[PDB]
Amino acid sequence: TSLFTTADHYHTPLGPDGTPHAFFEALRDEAETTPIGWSEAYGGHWVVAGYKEIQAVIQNTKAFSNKGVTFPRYETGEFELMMAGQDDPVHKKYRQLVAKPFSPEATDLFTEQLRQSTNDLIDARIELGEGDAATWLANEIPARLTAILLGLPPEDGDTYRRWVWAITHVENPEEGAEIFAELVAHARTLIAERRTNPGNDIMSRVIMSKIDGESLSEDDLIGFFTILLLGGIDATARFLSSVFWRLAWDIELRRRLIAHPELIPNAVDELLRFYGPAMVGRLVTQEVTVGDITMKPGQTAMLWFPIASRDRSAFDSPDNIVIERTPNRHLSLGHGIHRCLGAHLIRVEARVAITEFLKRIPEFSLDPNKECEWLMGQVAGMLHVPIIFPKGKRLSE
Ligand code: HEM
Repeated sequence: TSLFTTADHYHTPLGPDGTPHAFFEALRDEAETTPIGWSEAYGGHWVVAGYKEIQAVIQNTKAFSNKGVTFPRYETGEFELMMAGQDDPVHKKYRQLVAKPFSPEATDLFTEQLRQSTNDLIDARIELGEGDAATWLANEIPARLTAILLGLPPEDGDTYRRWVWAITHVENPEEGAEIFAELVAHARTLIAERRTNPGNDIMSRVIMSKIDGESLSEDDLIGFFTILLLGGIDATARFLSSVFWRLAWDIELRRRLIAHPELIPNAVDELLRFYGPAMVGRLVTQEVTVGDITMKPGQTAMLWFPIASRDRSAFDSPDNIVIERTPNRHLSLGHGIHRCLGAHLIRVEARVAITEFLKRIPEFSLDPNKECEWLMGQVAGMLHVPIIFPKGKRLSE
């Protein structure tokens, strides 16, 4: 039988370590024979697993549209996902609006603020000898930075996370769509505020932008607010969560990063290749053949980046975290026109989070009396990472 037949990104079998990795490795093995397979989940769709097959699809925008970027579609009411859910020429026009603020140069001005914030966060529990690395640190670092970027209150991470939960999971329609509406209500308030009292944040910038000389509609602005809050907060928190979990038990990886801080940027890349949370969809717009498979219009193809990132044709020793790996052309941040807008930013956030955490708490391990939990979906990673460590001292407060 085939692992593709029941492949489902929201229901990936977990191995004894609590991750979907044993399954990903088995699927990677089958993909060497069958790089694309049909899954009966979600009414029938294609699962693209080979690295070259994903390349092939992602590069063919004529036949594979981003109208199917999320599948099943994320709950955003009547709003489309800004940039992510569009094809050119529309997609390019909107992305040029936010390209500067997201340029490495524009985000790098937050680097030291990130370091300080990460250290202030660690201070909150270093004296306690225990904490859930995901909720205490991984969820907070990107949520607080994203907040500041969008001109939102850094302290309300919990309300933002609830909106994301609704958008990506919450199985009850009414629920998910009603909570997404709460995000919309808040966006509208924020937009009206910035309209009169502009700031230096990204929302203020797009609010004052124009396409074809005309100002953006409130719907377009809510669209930007949404995709940026989701991007900045979801995958980033699940990726950092998975990295803290890995460093909690992998004493070998951990000691090397402490001994060779200079290898951290490279390691972050390798860790992005191994724990990349994302899987993305494409809507088929015309008959197209990729490998042995011919897809039909209206069908959906899911790009299983985690499998391709383990393709022996593209990576030597794919199942090992080789921190000195270079070049590392993983597909965790996409490729082509939809590349992740937040690529440099997640790299800096991880670099900073890892560096300061290991500097502050070099010794720690998973809590033997509390459970870890892995969230599945289009953005997958550890949701809870209870750890313990010797009690330490705050830097401030
Ligand atoms: C671990 C962190 C992250 C991962 C693994 C990730 C992954 C991705 C992937 C796979 C794409 C391309 C989707 C496609 O091919 O259609 C993408 C798109 C996008 N990401 Fe990220 N992302 C992450 C963090 C971020 C951050 C920090 C932001 C917040 C600004 C962000 C903003 C976006 C945007 C706006 C797009 C749409 C790009 C376009 O369609 O042109 N991402 N991301």
